[PDB]
Amino acid sequence: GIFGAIAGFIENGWEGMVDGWYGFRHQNSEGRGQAADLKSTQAAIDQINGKLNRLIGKTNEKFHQIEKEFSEVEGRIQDLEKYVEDTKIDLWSYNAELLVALENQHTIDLTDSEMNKLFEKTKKQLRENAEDMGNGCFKIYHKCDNACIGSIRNGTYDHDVYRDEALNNRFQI
Amino acid sequence: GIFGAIAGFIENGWEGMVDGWYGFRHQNSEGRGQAADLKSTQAAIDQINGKLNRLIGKTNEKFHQIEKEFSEVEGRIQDLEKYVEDTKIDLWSYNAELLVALENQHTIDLTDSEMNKLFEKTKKQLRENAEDMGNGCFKIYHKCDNACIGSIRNGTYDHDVYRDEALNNRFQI
Amino acid sequence: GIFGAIAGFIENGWEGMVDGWYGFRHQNSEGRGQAADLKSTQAAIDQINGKLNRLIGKTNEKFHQIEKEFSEVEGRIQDLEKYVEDTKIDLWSYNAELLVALENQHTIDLTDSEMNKLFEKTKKQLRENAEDMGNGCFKIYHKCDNACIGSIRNGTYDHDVYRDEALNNRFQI
Amino acid sequence: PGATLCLGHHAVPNGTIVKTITNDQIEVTNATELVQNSSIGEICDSPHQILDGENCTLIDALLGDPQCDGFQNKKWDLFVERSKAYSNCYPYDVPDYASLRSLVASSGTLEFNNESFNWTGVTQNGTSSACIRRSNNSFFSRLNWLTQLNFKYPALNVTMPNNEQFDKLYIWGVHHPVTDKDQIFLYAQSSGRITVSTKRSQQAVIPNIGYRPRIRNIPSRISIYWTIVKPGDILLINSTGNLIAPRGYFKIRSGKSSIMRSDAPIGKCNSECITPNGSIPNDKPFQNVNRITYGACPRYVKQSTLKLATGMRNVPE
Amino acid sequence: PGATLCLGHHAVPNGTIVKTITNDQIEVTNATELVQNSSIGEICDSPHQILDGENCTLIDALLGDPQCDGFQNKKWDLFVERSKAYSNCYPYDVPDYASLRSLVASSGTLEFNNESFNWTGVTQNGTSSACIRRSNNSFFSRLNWLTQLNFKYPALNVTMPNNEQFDKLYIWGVHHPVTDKDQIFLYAQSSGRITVSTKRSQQAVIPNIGYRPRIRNIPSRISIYWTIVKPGDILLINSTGNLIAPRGYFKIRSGKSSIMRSDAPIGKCNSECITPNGSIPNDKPFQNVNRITYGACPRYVKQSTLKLATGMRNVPE
Amino acid sequence: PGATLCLGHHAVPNGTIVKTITNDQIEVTNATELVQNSSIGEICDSPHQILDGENCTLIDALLGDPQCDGFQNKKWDLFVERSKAYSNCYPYDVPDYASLRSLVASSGTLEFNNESFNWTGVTQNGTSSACIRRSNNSFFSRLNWLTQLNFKYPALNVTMPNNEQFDKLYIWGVHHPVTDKDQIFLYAQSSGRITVSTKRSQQAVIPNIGYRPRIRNIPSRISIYWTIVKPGDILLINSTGNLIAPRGYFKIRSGKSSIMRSDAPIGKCNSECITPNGSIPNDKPFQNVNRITYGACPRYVKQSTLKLATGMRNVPE
Ligand SMILES: CC(=O)N[C@@H]1[C@@H](O)[C@H](O[C@@H]2O[C@H](CO[C@]3(C(=O)O)C[C@H](O)[C@@H](NC(C)=O)[C@H]([C@H](O)[C@H](O)CO)O3)[C@H](O)[C@H](O)[C@H]2O)[C@@H](CO)O[C@H]1O
Ligand SMILES: CC(=O)N[C@@H]1[C@@H](O)[C@H](O[C@@H]2O[C@H](CO[C@]3(C(=O)O)C[C@H](O)[C@@H](NC(C)=O)[C@H]([C@H](O)[C@H](O)CO)O3)[C@H](O)[C@H](O)[C@H]2O)[C@@H](CO)O[C@H]1O
Ligand SMILES: CC(=O)N[C@@H]1[C@@H](O)[C@H](O[C@@H]2O[C@H](CO[C@]3(C(=O)O)C[C@H](O)[C@@H](NC(C)=O)[C@H]([C@H](O)[C@H](O)CO)O3)[C@H](O)[C@H](O)[C@H]2O)[C@@H](CO)O[C@H]1O
Ligand SMILES: *[C@@H]1O[C@H](CO)[C@@H](O[C@@H]2O[C@H](CO)[C@@H](O[C@@H]3O[C@H](CO)[C@@H](O)[C@H](O)[C@@H]3O)[C@H](O)[C@H]2NC(C)=O)[C@H](O)[C@H]1NC(C)=O
Ligand SMILES: *[C@@H]1O[C@H](CO)[C@@H](O[C@@H]2O[C@H](CO)[C@@H](O[C@@H]3O[C@H](CO)[C@@H](O)[C@H](O)[C@@H]3O)[C@H](O)[C@H]2NC(C)=O)[C@H](O)[C@H]1NC(C)=O
Ligand SMILES: *[C@@H]1O[C@H](CO)[C@@H](O[C@@H]2O[C@H](CO)[C@@H](O[C@@H]3O[C@H](CO)[C@@H](O)[C@H](O)[C@@H]3O)[C@H](O)[C@H]2NC(C)=O)[C@H](O)[C@H]1NC(C)=O
Ligand SMILES: *[C@@H]1O[C@H](CO)[C@@H](O[C@@H]2O[C@H](CO)[C@@H](O[C@@H]3O[C@H](CO)[C@@H](O)[C@H](O)[C@@H]3O)[C@H](O)[C@H]2NC(C)=O)[C@H](O)[C@H]1NC(C)=O
Ligand SMILES: *[C@@H]1O[C@H](CO)[C@@H](O[C@@H]2O[C@H](CO)[C@@H](O[C@@H]3O[C@H](CO)[C@@H](O)[C@H](O)[C@@H]3O)[C@H](O)[C@H]2NC(C)=O)[C@H](O)[C@H]1NC(C)=O
Ligand SMILES: *[C@@H]1O[C@H](CO)[C@@H](O[C@@H]2O[C@H](CO)[C@@H](O[C@@H]3O[C@H](CO)[C@@H](O)[C@H](O)[C@@H]3O)[C@H](O)[C@H]2NC(C)=O)[C@H](O)[C@H]1NC(C)=O
Ligand SMILES: *[C@@H]1O[C@H](CO)[C@@H](O[C@@H]2O[C@H](CO)[C@@H](O)[C@H](O)[C@H]2NC(C)=O)[C@H](O)[C@H]1NC(C)=O
Ligand SMILES: *[C@@H]1O[C@H](CO)[C@@H](O[C@@H]2O[C@H](CO)[C@@H](O)[C@H](O)[C@H]2NC(C)=O)[C@H](O)[C@H]1NC(C)=O
Ligand SMILES: *[C@@H]1O[C@H](CO)[C@@H](O[C@@H]2O[C@H](CO)[C@@H](O)[C@H](O)[C@H]2NC(C)=O)[C@H](O)[C@H]1NC(C)=O
Ligand SMILES: *[C@@H]1O[C@H](CO)[C@@H](O[C@@H]2O[C@H](CO)[C@@H](O)[C@H](O)[C@H]2NC(C)=O)[C@H](O)[C@H]1NC(C)=O
Ligand SMILES: *[C@@H]1O[C@H](CO)[C@@H](O[C@@H]2O[C@H](CO)[C@@H](O)[C@H](O)[C@H]2NC(C)=O)[C@H](O)[C@H]1NC(C)=O
Ligand SMILES: *[C@@H]1O[C@H](CO)[C@@H](O)[C@H](O)[C@H]1NC(C)=O
Ligand SMILES: *[C@@H]1O[C@H](CO)[C@@H](O)[C@H](O)[C@H]1NC(C)=O
Ligand SMILES: *[C@@H]1O[C@H](CO)[C@@H](O)[C@H](O)[C@H]1NC(C)=O
Ligand SMILES: *[C@@H]1O[C@H](CO)[C@@H](O)[C@H](O)[C@H]1NC(C)=O
Repeated sequence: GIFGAIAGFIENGWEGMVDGWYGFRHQNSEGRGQAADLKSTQAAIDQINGKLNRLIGKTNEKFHQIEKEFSEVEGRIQDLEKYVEDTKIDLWSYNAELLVALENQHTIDLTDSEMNKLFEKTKKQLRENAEDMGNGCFKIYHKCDNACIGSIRNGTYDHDVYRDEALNNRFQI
Repeated sequence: GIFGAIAGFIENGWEGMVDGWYGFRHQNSEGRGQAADLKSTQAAIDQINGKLNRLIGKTNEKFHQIEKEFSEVEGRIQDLEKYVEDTKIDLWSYNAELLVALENQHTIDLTDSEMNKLFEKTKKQLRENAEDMGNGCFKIYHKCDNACIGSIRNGTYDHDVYRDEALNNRFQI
Repeated sequence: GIFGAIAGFIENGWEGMVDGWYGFRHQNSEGRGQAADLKSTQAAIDQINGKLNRLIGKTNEKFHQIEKEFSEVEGRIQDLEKYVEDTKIDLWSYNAELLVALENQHTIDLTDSEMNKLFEKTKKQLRENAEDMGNGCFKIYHKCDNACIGSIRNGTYDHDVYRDEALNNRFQI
Repeated sequence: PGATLCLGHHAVPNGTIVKTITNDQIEVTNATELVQNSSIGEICDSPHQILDGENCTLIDALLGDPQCDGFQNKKWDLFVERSKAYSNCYPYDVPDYASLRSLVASSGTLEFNNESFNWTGVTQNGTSSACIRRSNNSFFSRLNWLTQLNFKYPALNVTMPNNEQFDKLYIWGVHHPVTDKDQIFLYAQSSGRITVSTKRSQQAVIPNIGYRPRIRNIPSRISIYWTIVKPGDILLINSTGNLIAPRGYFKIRSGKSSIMRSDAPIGKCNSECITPNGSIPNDKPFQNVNRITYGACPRYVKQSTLKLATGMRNVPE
Repeated sequence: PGATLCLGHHAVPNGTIVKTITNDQIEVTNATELVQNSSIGEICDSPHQILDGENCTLIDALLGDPQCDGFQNKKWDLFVERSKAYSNCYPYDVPDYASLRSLVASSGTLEFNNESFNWTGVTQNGTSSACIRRSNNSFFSRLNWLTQLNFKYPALNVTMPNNEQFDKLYIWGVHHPVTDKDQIFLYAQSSGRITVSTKRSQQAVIPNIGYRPRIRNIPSRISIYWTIVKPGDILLINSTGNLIAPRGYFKIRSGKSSIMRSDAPIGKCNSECITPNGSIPNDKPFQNVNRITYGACPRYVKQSTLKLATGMRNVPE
Repeated sequence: PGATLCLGHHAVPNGTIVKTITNDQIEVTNATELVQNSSIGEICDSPHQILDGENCTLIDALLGDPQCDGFQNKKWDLFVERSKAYSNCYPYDVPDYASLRSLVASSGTLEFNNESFNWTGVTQNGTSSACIRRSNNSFFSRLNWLTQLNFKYPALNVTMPNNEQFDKLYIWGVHHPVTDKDQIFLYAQSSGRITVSTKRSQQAVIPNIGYRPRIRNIPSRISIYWTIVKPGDILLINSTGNLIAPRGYFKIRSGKSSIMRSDAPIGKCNSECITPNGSIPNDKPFQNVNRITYGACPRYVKQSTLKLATGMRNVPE
């Protein structure tokens, strides 16, 4: 993908995350766990639903048209009727092929983008208290229990509370 | 947007910035101020003007065609004339709808991108003298008067001048 | 480009890199050198080849159609034959114009993206041992001989080996 | 010690393959089909008004072939013509048959109003063994076969004004006798002529005497013609023999009606989109069932499947 | 203490809603309209050469109906036919009227050159009270009504070579008399015949005697035909009665000319794109004014508005 | 001291300009052309079966003009008609010539089967100096010019059943004599008539006597007609004069055959896509050589070049 996270620096997906599309796994003093991120999940789903809304249940009414099958040979007029229809079908077939290719490229890129956005947001929130390990994980340089991990997930983590501890751990020998 | 800055980590726009599309607000020892960034503004405008140049004032000449309204019932030939025209109009109507949707998605994404590029450039320029607060703002860890702020905006800021001061402020207890 | 690397924060390309599309130049204790990155190069090439595969050698067979040139004036039927063909050609001409514009925008953006991905990967790998100079270069704050540079290029660089040295050099006065 | 916090995304064990700009095969977590590829094999009788032609073509229902008497004055959104349909009356052709079929199909009505034409001096209501109705010799219900009376066929010169606020469609014909002798037996003079005109149109027809292959023991033929008469105009029929006369006019409407060739049974069910194969669901934007459609229908394409991604790239463990 | 430096972007209090791939409603700072939805209600007389038909159809101007004498030999880029137009000469029809109208419209010229046809033995210049010119009985200016002379109509066998370096268009006709008696009064013999041929074509017409509804007190009719003669070819007219003869030929050109039905007044103004509603500006790529257009015009679409974003997402404080 | 590590990308001294969504000119490292703009100037004889008409139109090869005898019974994928082609037999026309040309072209075969029609009482095999074969007066090979025998032309009433499992195409005609006297010399009675019918169709033709411009010293003409007869149907020809009779039938096939007007020489070479200019390579998706094509061909567009980027933005030092 064009943002480099999904099938990129995130080595693979999580088959065991069934309650969201994006989320967090942690290891700390109390164990290891998983939680879905609902905002990123919903952002991706809303975009996809917006596409679907444009394409599903939106058909156009046509009534009396031209004939498209013929029981007898006629020449010029029938040649024209047949060519008009073949022309139409080829143009719509092209439109359908391109539409799906563009839509699908865009769906892959937008879902890649949502993963990247969540990663970037978390990175900034952690300030000088963590380092990016390169695989979508952060090493957090302070004791960070379940409530602390929860605060990061909920956007209530105060980096200033832990900064002295973290800097001492990061910049030792 | 797909870059996550506009309507993303930048909480909102600035109605009081009327002399550019992107820019800087600061607070320092001498007050608080705003200045537009002309290069980012121009980059976005040039791209949009390039689209407009492809679409405005570019019409195609047609002359004698087929009839499209009929005063009498005729059957087969008129059925074909009507179907050819309805077919054409539906294909052009589709083309117009898709064109505008693609163009508009792209305009939103390119303007999002220009905001992100300006942010990233400033981040790099500041080196170890500032930290990203997560909302499009940097905390600058040294005295940075109006001339200093100006130097950042103009790309003449020398991070080495302030580095000792900044590191002492960042990594204290 | 929409990622801001090529024709962006990378000032220009390298005419002397002829064995890959993306790569590394270094300066260290043993000299200065260049090496192509094969994975990024191949990623870009595979995407472009995928486009080409959809467009080259994929023609459609047509046989008996309608006449498209006429030696005599006839009126209504010929007017219709001519309009059907002109309509078709204009719709295909539009399709071709849009296809190439979309494909080319996408090729530029995907190649920009691959440059950005390689930069980001290297940045993360270096951890606290280097700083981003803003022009696609890193200042590495430790002795890094040809084998060390090679380890970075090959993804075998262990940042922990050099961290004490690097931190001392970065955060001195 | 500290902690580790990893960002990630879901994956599924059963992913689906889709196409993008650069890859004709890439796996995503989920997708939906955009091409409708099946019908339910019957034409739903709702919500469009369906008229099943059964053994009758539209043109036979118009003229009034005896097997088609049940169709008199009926309307439709969609007339369904069956491949088994056959004519069982006097043998006829219609120069530009396709156009008459089309204009009646689009009008959507067989509403017919009788008119009292002044046919003085001729025998009316001619019949034939080729067109049996209730076991007796008969003829097309909407047409009046005029022949000699007392060995005379005095010239016809008959007017019918249109003082309505709508257009009238008139169907009429010419009888082509097998021989010069049969010409005399029927019409008294050796050569017939027909002129049917309005203020804005004229149609002149001469019969063509000769043998055609026998159909229901008849080697002669009738050729069918039509004429539209606008409000304030007048139909004028001027003829010295061989006229198969109208009995009145059909109403001509405009609207959304059509005709379809199909052998699919009619079902008691409700579906917006009709094809000759049967009704199809119309949730999807495209379909590859049939290029012939009526109603709110997906657009016909050549592809048998087009999968729209509805999830991210699938990257299993 | 230090400093804070914030990066940001503009916003407006009055944003505009546009559509994207995923959202049918998203607010941006500015947009522009791509569909032209209005006309100025008049057809600008520049820069295309406009010919206002006034009371004349193109075909009446061709044949030379007396109200159309002012049109002789004129050219146009666009001939404008008015809904009020009416014929005021001998009643006629044109089998394939639409094609003759189209080919003359596309040719863009009424240029006519008289030729001296050798009509020996007949009366020329027949006229009628149905076609008044300067208060006198008259006829179509470009046609020559030939009738008997001294109770004889000797067969016509007349040649006109094309020794020009351009094609000639000939317009001619057949008179259909009301009765067998009027056939005799006019043409001396009971049955007329016309053959008009070239080396590359032939057209044979027989008159059809009969009553039609009266138009300007005339129950007979004329049917109009045409023939193109190429350089080095020859027109041959061979006839024993009922010929409405050509007086010469029309030049036939190729180029960008056309015809449009409209009741919009002609204005003194300059606009490239013409529709039946009036001229429209052509800055936008699309329009929903009319599917009928002439000149450099936006393309017709069904949408009444399509807004192109010309600014970023609008995110007000 | 330490080290510096720079990330970068290649560039070339000779970049190429392409178009994107926002820029009509941007330089990339490499591109490829998507519009085929040239032909090799000859039509390759492989892999489609080519039939070069040489001096013969398809219709002249059908009827059997003497210069076209070499074409008997041949098949084609593509019949190539040359601008130099000319007729050299009895002068004729074909009402709806374009349709007969089209249906034969699409059928792809001149296969002809002789049939023994019972022409009793007439002279067969009429010939003319306008149609020389081996220095002798002759006629179209597939047509049988019937004339009086012993100053009589007894009425023809002849049947030919189709008991095959395929359709038969019959070509026949009517002779239009120059004078009423030549009508008598040839056919004994003053007026001819033809009726050609099946169970499902009828065609009635009357000759039109008159002078046409001389072609190979002939001022009369033949008009050509056709009739398709389905399995289990019957052809019935009923005529009292002027019939140009069929000698048998042509097979009518369905498939991928066509006809093209071209003066390009035929070459010994192999190319899938044919245009009137010559064969074109078909690697590219689009072409601007000719809107007329046959085979697996790029699609015709108006652009003379469309460059697809195959490298990144080029940013030279
Ligand atoms: C006017 C008349 O009585 N003519 C007689 C011929 O009809 C008859 O030829 C035989 O006709 C047979 C079937 O005949 C009908 C029919 O179509 O059923 C009888 C109808 O009453 C008659 N209708 C009218 C209105 O006159 C009708 C009509 O004559 C023809 O259809 C017109 O072509 O014919 C059957 O076709 C036999 O094969 C045929 O020999 C001859 C010989 O008996 O006598 C005529 O007087
Ligand atoms: C040849 C001739 O004089 N015939 C006489 C009939 O015209 C006439 O019938 C009456 O005709 C009335 C109007 O007549 C004109 C006309 O169209 O104005 C007079 C024209 O001079 C004549 N033109 C030529 C070239 O001969 C023209 C022509 O005969 C007809 O239009 C052809 O159809 O007719 C009007 O129509 C009356 O209603 C009608 O009775 C009869 C009876 O008076 O006498 C004929 O000798
Ligand atoms: C039946 C017959 O013999 N008629 C004689 C006329 O043909 C002849 O008119 C002259 O005909 C000249 C060329 O004549 C042919 C031809 O087309 O080559 C001779 C053919 O044998 C004959 N074919 C048949 C089957 O009868 C054919 C035919 O009559 C015409 O083509 C039909 O229109 O004519 C040439 O055209 C001369 O210019 C012309 O005067 C006259 C006068 O000699 O005598 C007739 O007996
Ligand atoms: C002109 O040629 C046609 C075609 O061959 C001849 O038509 C045929 O006429 C015979 C005799 O009337 C018909 O036979 C009849 O069949 C019916 C029922 O099948 C039967 O009831 C009669 O007793 C009789 O057998 C035959 O069907 C018919 N053929 C076709 C194809 O229509 C016609 O007679 C010829 N005319 C002359 C004057 O010779
Ligand atoms: C249109 O209708 C009119 C009126 O009915 C027809 O005119 C009439 O035609 C008949 C039949 O040809 C004429 O009868 C003949 O009259 C002559 C007079 O010399 C007589 O010798 C014959 O024995 C025969 O009876 C009649 O005169 C005539 N009537 C009038 C009032 O004009 C006309 O034929 C019809 N036209 C068509 C195309 O059907
Ligand atoms: C055949 O039928 C037609 C149609 O009914 C008859 O035409 C009608 O003929 C009458 C008598 O000539 C026409 O009346 C005339 O009207 C004009 C002006 O309105 C007036 O100047 C005369 O004094 C006379 O009143 C009538 O207009 C006309 N109708 C139509 C519709 O054209 C025709 O006479 C019949 N022919 C025979 C031989 O019976
Ligand atoms: C084409 O033009 C030629 C030449 O004018 C026409 O041929 C001529 O036709 C007239 C009228 O039918 C003939 O007059 C008749 O001649 C016979 C001879 O037996 C006579 O008994 C009759 O009383 C009458 O006068 C004339 O013979 C004839 N002339 C020549 C030189 O052939 C021809 O009719 C025109 N064709 C058409 C379709 O108009
Ligand atoms: C009716 O008008 C036509 C057209 O003007 C006359 O046709 C012309 O007839 C003459 C005399 O037969 C033809 O001349 C001949 O030319 C050939 C070869 O060029 C030569 O072998 C003969 O000795 C003679 O000179 C002339 O070609 C022909 N013109 C056309 C255009 O076909 C026709 O004769 C007229 N009919 C009557 C009865 O007056
Ligand atoms: C279709 O073929 C049939 C049968 O050949 C044709 O019927 C026949 O037509 C001829 C020529 O008109 C008739 O000859 C005439 O008979 C009368 C009897 O009164 C006689 O007076 C004449 O001198 C002349 O010989 C013949 O009677 C008739 N035969 C039969 C068995 O009906 C018919 O003409 C052909 N139809 C067409 C359109 O060609
Ligand atoms: C719906 O009906 C159409 C028309 O009968 C079917 O298309 C035909 O399929 C047959 C058998 O595979 C082919 O031989 C013909 O070429 C097709 N006919 C035409 C006229 O194109 C189609 O398969 C049917 N579709 C469904 C879903 O029932
Ligand atoms: C076009 O035709 C109209 C209607 O026939 C003409 O206007 C009439 O002219 C008559 C004759 O002089 C007058 O008596 C009337 O006052 C007019 N009637 C109406 C309803 O306007 C008009 O003059 C013609 N136009 C041209 C350009 O010739
Ligand atoms: C331009 O003219 C066209 C044609 O008259 C107008 O479209 C018609 O609008 C009426 C009234 O709303 C409808 O009843 C008809 O269905 C339309 N006619 C046709 C032939 O489509 C159109 O509204 C006009 N547009 C402008 C901007 O003036
Ligand atoms: C096609 O027709 C041309 C032109 O009529 C033929 O070439 C002529 O043949 C004649 C008769 O033998 C020669 O006298 C001339 O030298 C040729 N004239 C020209 C202008 O080339 C040619 O032979 C015919 N081709 C075929 C394949 O039959
Ligand atoms: C292929 O042939 C076509 C048709 O002859 C050529 O198009 C013509 O080019 C001429 C000369 O430039 C123009 O005057 C005509 O307007 C064109 N004719 C038609 C019918 O459009 C075309 O140039 C040829 N292309 C190549 C590559 O040979
Ligand atoms: C974070 O939010 C979750 C979900 O609402 C809640 O259960 C949890 O208690 C919160 N934890 C902290 C530490 O804020
Ligand atoms: C920065 O550039 C602005 C605009 O040209 C100028 O007015 C200002 O003096 C510059 N300031 C510094 C500190 O370079
Ligand atoms: C890195 O990989 C290259 C290419 O295979 C190899 O030649 C080199 O020895 C490697 N160097 C190190 C230090 O791993
Ligand atoms: C994938 O598997 C799940 C679990 O069995 C099933 O419910 C679902 O329908 C499948 N969906 C797709 C799109 O493969």
